[PDB]
Amino acid sequence: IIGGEFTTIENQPWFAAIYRRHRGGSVTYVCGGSLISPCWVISATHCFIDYPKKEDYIVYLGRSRLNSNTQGEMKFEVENLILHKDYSADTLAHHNDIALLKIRSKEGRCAQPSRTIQTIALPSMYNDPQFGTSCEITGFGKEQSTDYLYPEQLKMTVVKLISHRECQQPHYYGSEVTTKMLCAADPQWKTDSCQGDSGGPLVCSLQGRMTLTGIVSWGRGCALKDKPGVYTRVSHFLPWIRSHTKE
Amino acid sequence: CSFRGLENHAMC
Repeated sequence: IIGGEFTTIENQPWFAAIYRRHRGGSVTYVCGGSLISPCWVISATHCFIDYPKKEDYIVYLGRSRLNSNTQGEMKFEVENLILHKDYSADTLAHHNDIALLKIRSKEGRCAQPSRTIQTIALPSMYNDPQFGTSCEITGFGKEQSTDYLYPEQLKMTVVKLISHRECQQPHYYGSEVTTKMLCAADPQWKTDSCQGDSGGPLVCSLQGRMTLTGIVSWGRGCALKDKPGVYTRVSHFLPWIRSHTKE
Repeated sequence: CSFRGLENHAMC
């Protein structure tokens, strides 16, 4: 997250922190995700497409810090790693960038809701907030495009939804953006998601309910003029989520 | 490789 503010998991208790174990034993951060039911975390296919083996991954819930334990956190193996069969990558602009992780502890359990672990509601089909709506994004991604390190403490910020009409302009992203994607940015371009925020939640208040409107997917750079963040439009994938969460 | 979209990619 470029700009915005530090936070803790109590302010985003569906946030899932996803790591990969290497040959070696060394564990590195991959991407964010969102708990949508006790046994299911939703994230982005691009986070996993090059290493699709479920055994490589560790998921934490209730975690506020990147490389230190948070009191009350839960650790999970990935029982199933489900990528979208129609995933496609340009040089930028991923299509169908959505993935499901079925989570299971060493003791064979799913998430147990607590003060630090809660699910996020899915939107109604084709039901998104109007352009200009303020939404929040959360993650452990870079604080500056030029940084080498990820922040140790979770961050969040606020970005405004951009219409497909505005985002499809040549001087924005042209044909790279589809109606299955949502653009969001700061009016001064001063705050944004960035590398390592992928897979995490774009949350909007819709009819008074906190709703997973988007999943961090792609963008050109971070906090750049006329280059919004691009998010998987969750409200266009409800049948895919409905079917694959029965696996 | 410094952008959102290319996390955990072999070529990076």
